Amino acid sequence: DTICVGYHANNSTDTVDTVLEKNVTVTHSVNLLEDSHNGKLCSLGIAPLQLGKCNVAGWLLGNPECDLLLTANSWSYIIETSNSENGTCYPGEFIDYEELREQLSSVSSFEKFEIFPKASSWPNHETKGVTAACSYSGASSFYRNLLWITKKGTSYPKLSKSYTNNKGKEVLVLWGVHHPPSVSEQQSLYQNADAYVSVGSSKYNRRFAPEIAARPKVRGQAGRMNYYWTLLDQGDTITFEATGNLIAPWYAFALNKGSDSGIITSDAPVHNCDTRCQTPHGALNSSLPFQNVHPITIGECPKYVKSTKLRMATGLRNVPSR
Amino acid sequence: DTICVGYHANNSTDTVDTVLEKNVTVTHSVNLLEDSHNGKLCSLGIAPLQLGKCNVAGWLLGNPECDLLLTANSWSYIIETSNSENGTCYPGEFIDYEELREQLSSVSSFEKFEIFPKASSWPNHETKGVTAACSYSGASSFYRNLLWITKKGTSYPKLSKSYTNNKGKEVLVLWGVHHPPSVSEQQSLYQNADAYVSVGSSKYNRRFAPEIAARPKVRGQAGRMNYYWTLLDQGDTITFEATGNLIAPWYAFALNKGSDSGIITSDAPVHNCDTRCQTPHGALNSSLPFQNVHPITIGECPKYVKSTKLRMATGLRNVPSR
Amino acid sequence: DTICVGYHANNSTDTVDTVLEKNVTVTHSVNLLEDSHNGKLCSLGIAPLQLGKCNVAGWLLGNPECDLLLTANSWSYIIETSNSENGTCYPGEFIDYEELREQLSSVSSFEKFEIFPKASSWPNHETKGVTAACSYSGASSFYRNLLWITKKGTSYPKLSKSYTNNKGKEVLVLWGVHHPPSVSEQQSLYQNADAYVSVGSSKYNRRFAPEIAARPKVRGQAGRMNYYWTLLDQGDTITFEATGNLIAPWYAFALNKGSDSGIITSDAPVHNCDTRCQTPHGALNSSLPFQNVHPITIGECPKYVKSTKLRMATGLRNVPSR
Amino acid sequence: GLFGAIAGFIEGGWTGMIDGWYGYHHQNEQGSGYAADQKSTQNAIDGITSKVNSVIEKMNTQFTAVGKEFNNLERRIENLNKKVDDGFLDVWTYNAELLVLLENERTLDFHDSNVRNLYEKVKSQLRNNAKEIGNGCFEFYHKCDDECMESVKNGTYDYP
Amino acid sequence: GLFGAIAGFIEGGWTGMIDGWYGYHHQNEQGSGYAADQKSTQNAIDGITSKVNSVIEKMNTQFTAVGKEFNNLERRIENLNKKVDDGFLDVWTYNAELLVLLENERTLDFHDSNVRNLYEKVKSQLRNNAKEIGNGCFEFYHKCDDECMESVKNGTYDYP
Amino acid sequence: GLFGAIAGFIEGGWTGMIDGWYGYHHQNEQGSGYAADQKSTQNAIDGITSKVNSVIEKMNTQFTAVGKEFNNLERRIENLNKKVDDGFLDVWTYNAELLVLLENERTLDFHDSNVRNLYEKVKSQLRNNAKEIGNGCFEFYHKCDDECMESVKNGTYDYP
Ligand SMILES: CC(=O)N[C@H]1[C@H]([C@H](O)[C@H](O)CO)O[C@@](O)(C(=O)O)C[C@@H]1O
Repeated sequence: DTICVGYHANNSTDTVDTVLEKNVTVTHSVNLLEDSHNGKLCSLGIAPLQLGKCNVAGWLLGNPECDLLLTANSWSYIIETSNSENGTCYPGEFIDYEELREQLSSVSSFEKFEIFPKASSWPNHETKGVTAACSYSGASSFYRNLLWITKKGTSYPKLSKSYTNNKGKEVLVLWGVHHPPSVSEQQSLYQNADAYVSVGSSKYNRRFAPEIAARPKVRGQAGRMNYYWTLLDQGDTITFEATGNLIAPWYAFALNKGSDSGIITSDAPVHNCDTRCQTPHGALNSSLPFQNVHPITIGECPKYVKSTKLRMATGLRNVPSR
Repeated sequence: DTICVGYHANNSTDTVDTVLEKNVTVTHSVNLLEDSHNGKLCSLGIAPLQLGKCNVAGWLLGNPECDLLLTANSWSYIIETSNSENGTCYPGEFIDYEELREQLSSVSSFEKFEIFPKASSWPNHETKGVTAACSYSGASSFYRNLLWITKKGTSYPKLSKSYTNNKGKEVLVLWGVHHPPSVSEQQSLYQNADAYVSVGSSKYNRRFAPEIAARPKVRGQAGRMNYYWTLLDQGDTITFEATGNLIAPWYAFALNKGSDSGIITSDAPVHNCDTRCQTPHGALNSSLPFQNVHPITIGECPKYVKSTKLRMATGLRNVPSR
Repeated sequence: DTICVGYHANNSTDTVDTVLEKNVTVTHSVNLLEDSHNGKLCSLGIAPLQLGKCNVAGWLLGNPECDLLLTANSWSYIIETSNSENGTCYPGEFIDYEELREQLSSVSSFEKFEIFPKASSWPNHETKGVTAACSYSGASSFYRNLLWITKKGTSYPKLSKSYTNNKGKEVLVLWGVHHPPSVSEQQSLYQNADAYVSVGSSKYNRRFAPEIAARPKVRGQAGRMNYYWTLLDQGDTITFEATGNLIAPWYAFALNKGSDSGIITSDAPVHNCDTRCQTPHGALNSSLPFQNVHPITIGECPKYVKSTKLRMATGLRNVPSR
Repeated sequence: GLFGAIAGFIEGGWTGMIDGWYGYHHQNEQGSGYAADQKSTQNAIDGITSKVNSVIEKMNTQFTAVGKEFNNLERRIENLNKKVDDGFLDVWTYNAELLVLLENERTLDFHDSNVRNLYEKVKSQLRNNAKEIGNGCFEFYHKCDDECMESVKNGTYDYP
Repeated sequence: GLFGAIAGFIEGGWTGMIDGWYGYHHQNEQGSGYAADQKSTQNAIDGITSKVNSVIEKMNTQFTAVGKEFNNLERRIENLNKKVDDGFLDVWTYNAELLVLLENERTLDFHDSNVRNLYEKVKSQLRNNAKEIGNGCFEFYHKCDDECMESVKNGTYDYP
Repeated sequence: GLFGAIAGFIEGGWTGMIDGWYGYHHQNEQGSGYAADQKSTQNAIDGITSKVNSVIEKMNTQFTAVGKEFNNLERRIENLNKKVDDGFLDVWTYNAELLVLLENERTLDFHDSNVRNLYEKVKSQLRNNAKEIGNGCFEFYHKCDDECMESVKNGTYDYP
């Protein structure tokens, strides 16, 4: 009579690597590497802002092609697609743009309001400020959130308007400065050859001069437009003074910044699934320590790794030998 | 007769975690995690600079509230407290401020000297430059290290003074540029509406214009003041030319920069104890590899870690058996 | 008759460290730490650009001391020596210099061409722009790639020249702006006291004013020169307009940027050996995981480590006990 | 293979022992068959579970956006960023690869140890009442009924 | 428990053995009592000390200020900084937690090994001059006086 | 020393055994001499080779320029850079130092285990046909010619 001691075996074909031996068949294992994704762009508890055919610049400024958009309430991150070109339609430089994009990437409250009403605020001045560069349905137009103020028949008087923040949030105010191509175009638009634009608040003071200079045509315009912004604190007061070249604020935004986030560029479909970790190709259902899906992620993510297999034995060496 | 083999046991209640088992009682162990601090702010061999009711700006410029301070000789790091508000008293922007703070965070020699004596250097000009914004004991005053040069009854002649560095160290020179709120105030202060301030040395050349612009009152002042600085090399020569708006250097600093360091913000008491590692809550008596006291430290520090226990067995499994 | 079981021993004196015991003699081992170098500066597949007595600025601008250089075809990294001082000979600031150095550190095609021929492009203006600061063989000269345009006897007419990029590569265009020390020197050089320089392309628009200011002499010059650059896109068109102070482009460079790289500073000899990893002291023949040769490297490098020994046992504990 | 039992002196495994990791065979005049040793199997199951949890869950994870956007005059700071990302890539890839390799070796050796230990627990009880016939088997000198086998498995054997 | 001695076939520890980690008991007609084995205890004390020193002291440490100050238009570079700090936090926290766990397993197993090895050093000397009565005890077939016990502890026993 | 064979109950090594890591001695009336055990030596050579390859080659490596150049008004971002470089220095130095230390311990113990296992493979075959005379030697009770030694080495011995 005989009792024997022995161990389990099964039909498992799970295979793991050890330090002494490769391709060792074991009876049980777990995967430590997340190597697949959702195919979808998801929420982080909250949903992402989709810009679609626009980009942050075009959205904020009110590019005429972005009318069919305005969906802001609150978002966890911004999504831009490969079709995101309608932004700055009048050629020029958007100052501190990457910085603004980063600070606007996650907002917890966001409401557009009329900072300076087109109608009532600019007597003594104009309102035919449109351009073929910024056109809607064939006709020449302009940014919806900015006002191209011009001279009222032969005279551009020193303008001065102010705004006091009473929204009980930060207010994001954008504006522009026009740079004509020639010294005579500076005349026919704003009369005063010696012109200046001055913005001022508690922590913002800048003056701008018209940088009149010959340059190539971009979108049919040899002129340029510089876009500026600032975050107006609660109770503070921004002030605009100008003798020409001021592309004034028409709409501003009152917002509550959460903590920063990021912008993802992807043509993946947006859905209502929820995730703790988002990548451009899709969301990671991840509670595993490591992933090889994508290095650039937003959220609480497994560590990006260049592995293709990280299988961890839990069982014993599978030796059926029969 | 017999002989047995066996191992030690004791009344130890030390408990460590292993990879296979949690809460294992062992006979001997050591702690690898530093989890407590000094309660005090210490030296690094050398003592810290305490600014108290002032901040770096107020200290350097000579805010009138910082008279009861001047304790500079040499220091290993700067300490600011939650009571550190008296700095820039006349509203304005201190240019490249964070940069200067970083470079000034550890200095091995630091002596204040009169770069341009108030008395002798500015004939043809004024010396009633005070403001209710920068007041001492109720009366209007001004920064102790800067001179508010104004017009001598109806005339501000082009001023030009120079300084050659012969201290055999770097000299830190600060100055200001005043920006009046209106075009008429530019007149009553400095006469010349077309005014400029020009600083120049071997590696510094800048011109400044008065950015005259309407803006809100800060500390009762609608005007602004921009603060500038530079590190004058040994043997070099900085030169000041102006037709108005120059808030001139009165005192400068001659210094020897060691290696950089940092600024800590803390209301903890300063003592004479010595440490190799300093955190805002206190110093780490640390020779252990890891700490969980505070992520932001100055010195040679244990690695910050989010653990709450890293106890390492040195003894065996404790099996006393009663 | 006997049979014994036993293990190998030999005359090995290899010694490794374990976790329990130090200095353990073993029969076989491998070194995991690369601790020596080539003594030489090598190629990365491709050879490095050596500047020798010049630096990037002096090279690009055409410092008169860099004539015996021009060896550009394509390179994997730039080498500067401790003898690399002839760069900016006329005192002034080279704008965004570190940035340009980084982007120029590895180029895959690089050809100099005459952007604006000295002879034909500037009628109505001068060509006696030399200086003792930039001298060759004792005589006063000037940068080979820049043209010091001055007034043609009593008159500096508004100049305007353009260039369209047709190289089918990016074109690097450099230019300068002269800042006279006095208001009268501004006169005798460029007549017009009110002068401006304007550069413009599809993504570059800037205006410059002469910052006329008293300052110390550097290399016998109280004037300054600011150097600027830009990367002109294919098909784009840069445009220069000026009424004085323009130190015009004479030669520009058409290039193909590979991926970025770095600049190494070293007096080590350049050879034709090949390497995957380059350090200032020499190349690492490295396929080992760690090195302690130098922290700052270019290429695919073993991880820099502060160890002095990382010997890994492969054999058993050696006990030759004969 | 560090303890010479699994794939060693016990040459193979039992696909017939379906109810656990380590166990016994036994052969009577009342029949034969497999039986898992519950104590050691459960202990291993517990240990290995703790191991897997430790590797999976001691990993701390911070909310991070990772992506950065820099303009064409911020190339240096863009490359600093790339250096950071690439640095952590190298660190995590290596220590992950080697962590699995090392823990895998340790796990298999752990199982090997449990089989040797179980084999020795039997050897120790039986003493000279059975003969070690190799391959993990003991042949009784006496007659071993079901209750008696159960005693050896219980660890209750009791006989000089 | 990897070598089945500590908490295994030697069921418990001796609070009575105060002068070392591993040792002997012994019982005579001249009395009884504990005694530590100095060689292995000292070897273990040495090994474990080297272990602790290695973990504590191979840690390289650079003077670093850590804190950074960025203004409200440098948010991107402020977050790069946060990314660096947070990255190292994740690396150090994980590799520290697992380093302790792993080394702890190894240390306990090391002690277990030393007990089994000591037990075998005795077994090997005594051979069939004593009977293994289990629980780490040998019962002599002959009569073993103090000098003789001392020889077994010495490793000097000498008798077929 | 974790398995008590190398430097333990087998007191020394053979400089005479040149053709492998583990092996036998043997003494006949036909002579004597050394011979390596090919199976275990080759297995060890293979295992240790995989170990060295793993450590050397699982290391991922990115093309990187490392050096950065910042001007004297970019001190903060220069120090962030220094922080990154110094941070990785600390991480790599520590985990490299300890990796070698830990793997070195494991390697030596691996060799020790292979010797104990080989010794046991012999002991197990010979059973009571030889006597364990200590120091890794067995003395045959019968007469063992060259073909017979070869059988013990083969693992083919065959005799109660
Ligand atoms: C006066 C005005 O507001 N806009 C005019 C602009 C601007 O003169 C240029 O953009 C200045 O550079 O020019 C147009 O040819 C255009 O965009 O179609 C006509 C348009 O009416």
